[PDB]
Amino acid sequence: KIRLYQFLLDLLRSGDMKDSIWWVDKDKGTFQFSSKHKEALAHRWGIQKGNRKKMTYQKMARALRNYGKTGEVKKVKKKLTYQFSGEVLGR
DNA sequence: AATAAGCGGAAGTGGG
DNA sequence: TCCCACTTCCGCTTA
Ligand code: NA
Repeated sequence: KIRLYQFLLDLLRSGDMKDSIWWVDKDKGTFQFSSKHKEALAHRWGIQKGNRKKMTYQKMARALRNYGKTGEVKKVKKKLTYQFSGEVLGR
């Protein structure tokens, strides 16, 4: 199954949920979630995964934080903002 | 208080 | 066996 970071990168490339997520500086890989519309995107992630429970932004962000150590996605010190690694962007 | 984002330890689930 | 890649639950912190 698709990994969370790839799900997000694919959404940003397709523009299918542009009211829930958007690039801040695509060259740097920085992106931001919508305060009011992020839950719809979280719901889609859980359904794509076939998880038992409804997915929430809190649980999705809990998973995102685990990428901090390996580097695929890091939290930026701006509201709802994160950054993909160069390696993720290149693939 | 109400609302919201952010955090992570711990235990559970999936598919190797 | 035992790690993958999260998921779920819970309690806490800061603004
Ligand atoms: Na929030």
